[PDB]
Amino acid sequence: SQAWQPGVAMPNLYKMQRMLLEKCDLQNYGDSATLPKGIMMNVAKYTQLCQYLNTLTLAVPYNMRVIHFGAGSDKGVAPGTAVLRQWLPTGTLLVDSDLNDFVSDADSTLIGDCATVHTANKWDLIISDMYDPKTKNVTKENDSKEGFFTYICGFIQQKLALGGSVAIKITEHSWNADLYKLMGHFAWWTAFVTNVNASSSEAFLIGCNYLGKPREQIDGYVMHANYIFWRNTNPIQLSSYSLFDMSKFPLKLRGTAVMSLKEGQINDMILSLLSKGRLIIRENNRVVISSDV
Amino acid sequence: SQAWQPGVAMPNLYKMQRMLLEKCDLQNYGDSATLPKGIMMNVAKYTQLCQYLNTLTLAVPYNMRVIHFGAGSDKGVAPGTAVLRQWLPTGTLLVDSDLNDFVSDADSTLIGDCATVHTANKWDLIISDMYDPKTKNVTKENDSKEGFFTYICGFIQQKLALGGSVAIKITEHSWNADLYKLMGHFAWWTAFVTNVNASSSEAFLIGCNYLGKPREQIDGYVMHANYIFWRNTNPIQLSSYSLFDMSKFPLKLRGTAVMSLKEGQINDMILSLLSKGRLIIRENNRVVISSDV
Amino acid sequence: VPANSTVLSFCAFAVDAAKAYKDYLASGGQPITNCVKMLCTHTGTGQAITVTPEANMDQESFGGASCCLYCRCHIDHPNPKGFCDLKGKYVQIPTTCANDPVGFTLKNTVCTVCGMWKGYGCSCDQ
Amino acid sequence: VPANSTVLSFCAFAVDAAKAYKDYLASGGQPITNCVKMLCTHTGTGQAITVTPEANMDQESFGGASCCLYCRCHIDHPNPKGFCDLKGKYVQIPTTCANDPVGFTLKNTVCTVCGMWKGYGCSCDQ
RNA sequence: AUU
RNA sequence: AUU
Ligand SMILES: *OP(=O)(O)OP(=O)(O)OC[C@H]1O[C@@H](n2c[n+](C)c3c(=O)[nH]c(N)nc32)[C@H](O)[C@@H]1O
Ligand SMILES: *OP(=O)(O)OP(=O)(O)OC[C@H]1O[C@@H](n2c[n+](C)c3c(=O)[nH]c(N)nc32)[C@H](O)[C@@H]1O
Ligand SMILES: Nc1ncnc2c1ncn2[C@@H]1O[C@H](CSCC[C@H](N)C(=O)O)[C@@H](O)[C@H]1O
Ligand SMILES: Nc1ncnc2c1ncn2[C@@H]1O[C@H](CSCC[C@H](N)C(=O)O)[C@@H](O)[C@H]1O
Ligand SMILES: [Mg+2]
Ligand SMILES: [Mg+2]
Ligand SMILES: [Zn+2]
Ligand SMILES: [Zn+2]
Ligand SMILES: [Zn+2]
Ligand SMILES: [Zn+2]
Repeated sequence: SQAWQPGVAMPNLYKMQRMLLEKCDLQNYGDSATLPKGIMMNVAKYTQLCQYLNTLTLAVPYNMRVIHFGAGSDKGVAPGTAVLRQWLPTGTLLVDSDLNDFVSDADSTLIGDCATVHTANKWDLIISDMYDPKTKNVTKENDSKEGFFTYICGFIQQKLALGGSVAIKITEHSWNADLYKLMGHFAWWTAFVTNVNASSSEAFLIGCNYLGKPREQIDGYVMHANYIFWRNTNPIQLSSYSLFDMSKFPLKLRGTAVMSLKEGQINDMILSLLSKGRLIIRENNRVVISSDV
Repeated sequence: SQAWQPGVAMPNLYKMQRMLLEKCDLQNYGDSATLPKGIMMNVAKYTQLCQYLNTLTLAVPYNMRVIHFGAGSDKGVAPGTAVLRQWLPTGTLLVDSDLNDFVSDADSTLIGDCATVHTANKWDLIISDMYDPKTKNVTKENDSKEGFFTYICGFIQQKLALGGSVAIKITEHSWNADLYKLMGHFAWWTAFVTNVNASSSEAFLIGCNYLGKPREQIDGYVMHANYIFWRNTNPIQLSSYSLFDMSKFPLKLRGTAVMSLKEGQINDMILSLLSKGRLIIRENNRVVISSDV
Repeated sequence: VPANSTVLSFCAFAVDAAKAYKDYLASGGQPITNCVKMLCTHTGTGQAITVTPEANMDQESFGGASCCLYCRCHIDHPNPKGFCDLKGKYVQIPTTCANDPVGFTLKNTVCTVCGMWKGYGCSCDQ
Repeated sequence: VPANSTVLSFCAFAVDAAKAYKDYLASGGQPITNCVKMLCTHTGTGQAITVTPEANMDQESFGGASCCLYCRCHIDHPNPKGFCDLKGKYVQIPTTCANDPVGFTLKNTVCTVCGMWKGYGCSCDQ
């Protein structure tokens, strides 16, 4: 049955370990999957990611705000953005961004280093597929990476609405301890591996329903070691079965309530609604975002 | 692309070996595949078998004659016969048979031991899924089996039209040396493993375009040893991808010519036409077949 | 006991097997299982009983014989025409009713004009 | 050189990029690649340009921006409305023409009444 | 990581 | 072998 899911989530048993960081040794490493004819790798990958997000309690307000970093590619197009625009409810504001120029179906496309992206607005969903190419260079030790991760950790803490969610791509060597720790500031979190790229150490750290405060204490270094151990001991076969039925793919628009934050008004009813995908807390004016340097 | 094919055929490299018979030790032995919701194992298996037959040079005459042994099942229905009826051209005579009573979509259903089946007519396609349950009983050595195989070897030699084809199911322990030897009396032959049951030693010995004389000399014992060696050294992953597109499933009715046999009329042009699925040699009157004992 | 043995025996024993099965269902009996569902494109005409699978996106195609109560009970058919409409063909069952194809073919009727299930595809009246 | 760089540069350099691409094609050039095909059910309305994938069984759905010559060349659009009809939407391309979606959107026109590709689904005249 |  |  596992081959028919969009992917595999890190079991809680493995989150609760205290492993030492090991080198990642996947049994099927580098293997390529055969996809439906003419489908790009990222169309399949993003479709499976969205299929998995469909099973979580994502808040889906009217006039949703979704931002997608790392949306460019060496092909000059943005397959991930096309999948996101297919998935999100009509009228959702979709903004994407990348270091290099590209063509996109998003409402606004921001070119430049993600650190040049400025906005006063808070967001409901943050998707990041960013990856530093120099990560491929051989290094002495697999240490926590800064760069865009730094920016991302700031964004989540400053520009993510309470109740919002994130999916941030990491790999064996492209990871950040503070991002893992921030995962404990959500109502729920996991590391999700799509079945079409199960031969890679790539995963998406998914935080569901942001709470703005530490609900769970997480040591990022230990948690990345736990992720690597889980990947090493639990091989996953490449699979694209979930791509054959798209009838239930669109994100169900639930009209999640949106309200503005007040001074110390987060009572336990508010935490309940936030943790169940029933409330987004942020202002709701027109969005103004730019990467002008 | 192997996972997207209906199955895997025994490479010619392995047919030409001279191995001794060993125990079959499949790495994934017994593993179950997840099929499309509500689809029976035999619907999937027969569909893949027919998908593979679609790639061969089967003669498809008007008023085709197909007979299917072992069409019953412990469920009292005949999924394989339903797949064959879907696959074969409309108007094709489909007769099936089994030891035990069952309900079928065939034109005639013959109940009883296959040795009780009598007919003067020759057939264009012989499908056999027969398997003796006592084959499961532990035995000292894996010897060539008689029983229905004996009957089958007679049928192919007496009641199969020139140009006709067969697909006979065998396993590690359910096999017959003379059947392998008869495989050399066809224009082409192979042992085909469906992807949905690749965790089993089951295969279909497929003979394509019967010539009535030995074109290739085959030692049945050695060839079954070769098959087991191939299965042992080339593991196959369970796969049902080919089941997701049925748009080109029906057998293409090409109206293969049918003519009656005469005394010593097999010139090399006739062999040419027979080996390409362009000619069936048999009479073409009304079929009368029975298992009345 | 083998699957369906009880209900198939009980229905074959009655003089009116259709009534016996409908009463069995109305008392909460589990529907007859192992009707043979086919793989198809689901881009067919949607007609009720056809020579090949003709399911549309709202139907499933089954082997006709496996969905016939009289075929499954090994009893004689009461069809006035003297033969079975299902054996040797393919029956399209609405997906919502695919849990009981034998019951569906028992309880429903085919429009002799358009070939659709009346109440499940036939729009001749409206 | 990266894929499509030559043809996209050549078209972006010309004053009439559509004519430049059509001439490139008429001389045997390889069509623009990496138009983003989406996964879909192929049970959609079949209309030409839609907010979600609407391919029918005879079409393929692509991300609109990746099938626009002007989007892909990073040049200004000559559309009289002042904006692009494709960017942010999904374009349905007949499967026989899916080898060159950019060429197809350049060479064809959408019926403003029914929304189908003129000559590939529009039956308003007949 | 952009199979 | 009738997962
Ligand atoms: O995309 P990746 O899965 O390669 O992760 P990465 O880019 O962070 O890793 C960089 C380099 O590590 C080496 N290597 C990584 N992994 C995960 C494996 C593996 O599983 N098996 C082997 N034999 N080598 C691996 C790669 O050189 C990779 O470029
Ligand atoms: O359907 P099968 O694949 O089991 O073939 P079979 O019925 O002819 O074999 C009968 C018995 O052999 C034993 N056994 C067979 N095979 C192929 C394997 C195998 O691959 N791995 C193991 N560990 N045992 C096998 C079975 O007892 C089987 O019933
Ligand atoms: N600091 C940074 N700021 C912005 N983009 C960055 C970045 N570091 C890496 N990236 C971008 O991360 C991207 C990874 S490739 C991502 C592929 C894309 N998701 C798709 O849909 O195909 C590259 O395009 C790279 O330019
Ligand atoms: N000597 C013999 N004569 C006739 N049938 C035989 C036989 N030996 C075994 N069989 C039959 O071989 C069958 C194997 S089960 C086959 C399943 C069937 N193909 C399906 O579509 O489900 C059993 O039903 C058994 O009764
Ligand atoms: Mg990969
Ligand atoms: Mg099996
Ligand atoms: Zn009947
Ligand atoms: Zn009608
Ligand atoms: Zn454009
Ligand atoms: Zn029109």
